[PDB]
Amino acid sequence: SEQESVKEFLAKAKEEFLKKWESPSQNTAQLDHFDRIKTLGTGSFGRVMLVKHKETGNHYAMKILDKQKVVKLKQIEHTLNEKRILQAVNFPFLVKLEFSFKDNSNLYMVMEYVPGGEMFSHLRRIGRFSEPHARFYAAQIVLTFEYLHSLDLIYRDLKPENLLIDQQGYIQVTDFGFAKRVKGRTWTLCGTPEYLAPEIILSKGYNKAVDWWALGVLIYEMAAGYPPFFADQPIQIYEKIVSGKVRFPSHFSSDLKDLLRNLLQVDLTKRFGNLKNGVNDIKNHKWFATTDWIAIYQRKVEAPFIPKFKGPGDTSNFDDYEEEEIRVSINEKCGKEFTEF
Amino acid sequence: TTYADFIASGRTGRRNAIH
Ligand SMILES: Nc1nccc2cccnc12
Repeated sequence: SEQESVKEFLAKAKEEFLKKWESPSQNTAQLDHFDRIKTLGTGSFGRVMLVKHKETGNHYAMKILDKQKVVKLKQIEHTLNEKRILQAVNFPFLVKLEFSFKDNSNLYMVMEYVPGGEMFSHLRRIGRFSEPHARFYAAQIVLTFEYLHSLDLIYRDLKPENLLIDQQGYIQVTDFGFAKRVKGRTWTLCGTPEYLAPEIILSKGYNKAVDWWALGVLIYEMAAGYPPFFADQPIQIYEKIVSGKVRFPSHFSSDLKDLLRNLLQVDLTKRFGNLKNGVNDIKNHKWFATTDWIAIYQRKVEAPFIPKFKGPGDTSNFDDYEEEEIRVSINEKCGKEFTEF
Repeated sequence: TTYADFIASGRTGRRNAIH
């Protein structure tokens, strides 16, 4: 019966998703609706800024992409994927896209501001999470991937840098730059080196099973404090990933190592999340035996910690970044390429 | 220790995506 409820929930969620997928929102604000405050993070396409929406006084995180840089990096379709998908999804652990628009120079995605900082920052500072704390975060990713995959979406960039902690201590996934809706296999070389599945590195067709591999990398890094495969040169990271070998800290519980051997499985025909039982091989694993999946979804579980908050618009949980003045050209750049944005 | 090796490595900062 629990499984049928999940089925019915995801069926209704897909009906809502497809309505927005087929009829995406467009041009729902403009730049001078916002006061720009501070850069929260940077990336190859641009930067994410803390902004204040003038008419409501709400704070948001505004992702800014330079259209010319997107084109140079061959990320046009990925960027169209990112916005089309983000404006259509709805889940507790996915950041909410509130507005989007473009101008002569840039694309803008305006998201709910998540004030607690990147999981990356807390994880590096504290060293490692306890297994209960790592389980709390991991359970949210499990449910988020069950949601995304049911919509034929593959996320493809799971890492602590992309997981934000909200004021309740829960996770918000951001950065859908590599998210893709696909029923077949796909082939694009993309992701982050430490998190790449072997079939990506080896240039095979791949599917949603790469997200479950990446979950194994995330859980490992959360509980160990370092990822299962690292080296100073990416090539050496890839050699470790495809080798089939993995070692675990001596403090890893027996259940945690068994779960990770089934997630960090090089053989697609054996990898948890890709078998006949789908995600239920993960949700029913002994390591998750105390996890109340509904309570997690409803945010009724006490969080490991609540991030510090001095006030609204406070960024103390984020690093400082060099500020650059947002310039808008007098001429429209790349209009045809981004016409649907 | 593996942790000491990690902390001394070049990969403890934010990791860029590849493509
Ligand atoms: N939605 C967000 N809120 C706060 C900080 C963020 C940093 C990068 C991307 N998105 C963010």
